Amino acid sequence: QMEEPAAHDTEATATDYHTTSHPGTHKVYVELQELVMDEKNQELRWMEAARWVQLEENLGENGAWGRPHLSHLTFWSLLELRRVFTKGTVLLDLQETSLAGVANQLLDRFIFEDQIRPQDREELLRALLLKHSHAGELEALGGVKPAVLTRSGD
Amino acid sequence: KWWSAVVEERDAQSWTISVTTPADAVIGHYSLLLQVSGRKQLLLGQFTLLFNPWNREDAVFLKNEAQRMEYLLNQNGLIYLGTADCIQAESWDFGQFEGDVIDLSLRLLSKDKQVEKWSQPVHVARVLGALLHFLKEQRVLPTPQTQATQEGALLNKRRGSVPILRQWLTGRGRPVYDGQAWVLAAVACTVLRCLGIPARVVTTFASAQGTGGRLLIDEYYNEEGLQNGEGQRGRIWIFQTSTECWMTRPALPQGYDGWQILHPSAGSCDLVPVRAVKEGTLGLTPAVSDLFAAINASCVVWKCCEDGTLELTDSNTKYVGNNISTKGVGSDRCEDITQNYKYPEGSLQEKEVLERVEKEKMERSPLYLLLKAPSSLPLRGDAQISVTLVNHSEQEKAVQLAIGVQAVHYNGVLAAKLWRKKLHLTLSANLEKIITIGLFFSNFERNPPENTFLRLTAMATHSESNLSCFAQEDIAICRPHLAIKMPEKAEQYQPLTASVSLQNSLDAPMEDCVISILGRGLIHRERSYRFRSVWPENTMCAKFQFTPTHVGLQRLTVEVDCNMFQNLTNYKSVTVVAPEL
Amino acid sequence: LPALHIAARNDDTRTAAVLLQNDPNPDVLSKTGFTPLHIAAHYENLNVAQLLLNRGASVNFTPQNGITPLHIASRRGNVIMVRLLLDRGAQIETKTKDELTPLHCAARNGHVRISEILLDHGAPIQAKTKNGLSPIHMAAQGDHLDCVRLLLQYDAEIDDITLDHLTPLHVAAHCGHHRVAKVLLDKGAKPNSRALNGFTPLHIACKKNHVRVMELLLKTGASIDAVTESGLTPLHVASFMGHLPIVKNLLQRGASPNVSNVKVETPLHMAARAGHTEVAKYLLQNKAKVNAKAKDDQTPLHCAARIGHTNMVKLLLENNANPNLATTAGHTPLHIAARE
Repeated sequence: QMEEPAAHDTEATATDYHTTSHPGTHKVYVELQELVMDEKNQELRWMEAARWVQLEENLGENGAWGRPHLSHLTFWSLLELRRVFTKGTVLLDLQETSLAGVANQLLDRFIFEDQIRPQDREELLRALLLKHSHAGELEALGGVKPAVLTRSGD
Repeated sequence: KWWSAVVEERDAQSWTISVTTPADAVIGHYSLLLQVSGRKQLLLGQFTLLFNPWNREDAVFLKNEAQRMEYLLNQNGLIYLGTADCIQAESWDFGQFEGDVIDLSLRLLSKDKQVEKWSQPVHVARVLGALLHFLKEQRVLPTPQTQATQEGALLNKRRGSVPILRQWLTGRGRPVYDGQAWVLAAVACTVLRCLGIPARVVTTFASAQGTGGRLLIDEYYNEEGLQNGEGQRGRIWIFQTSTECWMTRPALPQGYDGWQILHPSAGSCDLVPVRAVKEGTLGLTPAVSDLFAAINASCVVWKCCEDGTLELTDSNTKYVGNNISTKGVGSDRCEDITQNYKYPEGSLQEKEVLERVEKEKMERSPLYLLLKAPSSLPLRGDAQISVTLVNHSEQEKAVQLAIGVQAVHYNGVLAAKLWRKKLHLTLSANLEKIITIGLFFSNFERNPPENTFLRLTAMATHSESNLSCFAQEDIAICRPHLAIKMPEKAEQYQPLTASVSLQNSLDAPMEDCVISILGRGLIHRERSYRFRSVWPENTMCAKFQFTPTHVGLQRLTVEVDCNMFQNLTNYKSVTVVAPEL
Repeated sequence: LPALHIAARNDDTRTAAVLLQNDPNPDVLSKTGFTPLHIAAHYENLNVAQLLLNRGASVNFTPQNGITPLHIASRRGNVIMVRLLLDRGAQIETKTKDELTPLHCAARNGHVRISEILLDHGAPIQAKTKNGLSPIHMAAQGDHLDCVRLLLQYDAEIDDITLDHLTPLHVAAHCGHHRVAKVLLDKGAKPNSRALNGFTPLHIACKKNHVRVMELLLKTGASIDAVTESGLTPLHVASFMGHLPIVKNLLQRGASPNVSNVKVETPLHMAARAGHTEVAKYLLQNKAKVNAKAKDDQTPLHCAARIGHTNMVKLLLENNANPNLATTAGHTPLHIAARE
């Protein structure tokens, strides 16, 4: 057999990626999307839930945005963010123009760092390339329900 | 021809304006301002202006297109090292098309304070060469004298040019030691390839770097066959890198456009056209005489003795400055441009030019041997060499033969004493005699350094007559071959599995196998993997999986380190095509 | 129409566009007779080249010279024009007035990438121009090393001859290139190969005074002894041309001054026919019998008398060649000295 080896990290060449480019200051606008599935056909898709121009502004099931309000978060969320960010994977200064390349490099770094198993790469790659709708199409969909992916793809 | 702007297409809320540029303008960060008769002047944005080899009327103009893509648009180059008998290329990535490199180059330019003479490439090239030579003499640290093999994997690994540029400007990375001082030319070539000036990097084997103005070189040798003392003002280096740029010279007399060599001097730099170097016109530029003397000058060798009296010795003539080569266009192979630098030796024309330069400068063995040695010797291996001896005298003769082997740096610096052997022979009856002797690494006295080349010298002293014969040869060390298995064409956004195979030719088991893969447009930064021990009989074959992302022509490189050696590199190219619609 | 070619030279698209909108002529001849396509292939201006190739531009449109535009494109070296003209259709196997294929001029100029493309597109490696010269001969002339390497890697019969039987090693030694001699040596060659005259490559090295080729040929093991069809030796050629360091090395490395041709002549007899002084002193220093007889038993004084040059005589009398000696016909050095 052709033996698959183990990775190893040594950051002597980390110094060899530090640009000196002062980037500049910019405002941000945050948009959150998650996997769901519409009712007419059992097909998963990403749907947005809220935006963060100034304050958290959520999107209802009827498709209308509500009032801005202060941002309150939950404690279990902060625990899991600290745990997964302490041992997370970072990719800085990617040189891309399309999402597929970002996905492929993310998968290569996942396999490289033993984050996910190689046999799951195809299903998640199929997931990350579905169509991304917007606020105008929701009334065309007739309602959506949250869905979770499976190994068989059903 | 002059600055102009037309508003070609008009919309009720929009104009489309076509700005035009002059052929001779200063480069740098510009800013556009709009001033109507009423309002204050308004800033519209910023841009930068560079040279174009595509315009016919500009001074710096190249006719061929593929030469442009090779000398200006390419990023993945090769640099050839080793002896002229076996030359090994090493893959390099200039990375001239990063974001901050152009601004760095302009920041280097702005210490000149002569703005308008920035419109011409001659002055910019000369100033940038001078400043970069000063910066290399500033920020280059000498090598650590102590032996550190465990960190020798880190001292002499190179990743490219931009880290070296960053550490030279700021000093916030690894320094570049005296073992590899030849990068400077490549750095300058990178800067010109950033700026718009076409350029390439040539390598001259067996160059006489040192003092110039004289066409004679002295060398001192031991009684035993070594070099007493270390160093010299003018010595023959093993190789030397240089930079060529393509432009036209209006300030010179007519008939000298084209390639020029960039030569810094110990500060004022200058550039010289290659036809000027070949023809030999000394009074055309103060630097032509020394560089042309650096190519075709002859050496004499002296024999030191116990008394201190130096003796001339009869040796075979060796050549200087041969087999200059560079990277070919549209491929990954070497090409020699030496016919553009010298006439064929032994022509009427070369004798004429030699007589002319000598006329300009005038105003200012009863026995012998010869040596046959292989061009390459394997590491942890052995070889055979042969020395023949022919005498011309009716009487018999006694002779003492000495043989010396020692390592030497790439700039004539002595590195290590390795082996010596002395024996007595008696030649008779005017008959030739051949002596074949092996060379095993186990018989040596020391382990060679990381980057060195062995110099084998032979000295035959006649017992009766003090006139002695001498010969020398240089041998580079070759490493085992690294097989790369990969299909030729690949589709974008598709998985691709490459294979790398290595056979343990060495007589020792390998430990701490650490390899690393990288490539631009294939992997984001770098990777690394570890392995088990490899015994001297078995091999190791491995496979990696990636996916190409950027369409076109790429190449990837792998680099292996272990306990016997470090920084063993190899590369392989690939052409990736767009996916089918 | 004398300016349509100028528009091709400057790639003026709109002017030529109007000129072909009005006129229906896609090809006209200049005073030389070259079409606008020839200069479009020359200056690599491809917008007008595409415009011309869109209508009527015959790829096989040969003048009386027979120089195809493909020939010029291979001459100056433009790759993309070769690819475009081959995509639109091209007859590779054509002849000029001199029966030159594009591969011939490609091998002569040194453009290796166009040659690789051409051999990829089915160009025949073996060919014969008006003389019969192979492309490797011309590529060995212009000192193109890696192009020769490419033809050797793809396909080459090394020991090929032409109308004057010339291996590429022979033209390499006639043109003074030691690098192609090295590659042709280590890949494959025979030093014994002789031309129609019977000359060794050592003879060519002795003629054209190239030294590195001589050292490499003798390091290979080319024999010192060799017989021309006339009857001479390479030492005799070096003596007849007057090259001192070549004589020094060849006589150092093992040679015999005592050698006879089909007319019994030493290199001293054949050298004093021209009077090269330093080679004569160098041969005289080593063991050579100055008392000697030529074909008609002329002493070296007899051949030296016809020159009238003085110190060659004093060097020959230094080894006391007697003026008592005379030829078969009875003539003496005094007789020939009074004759001349």
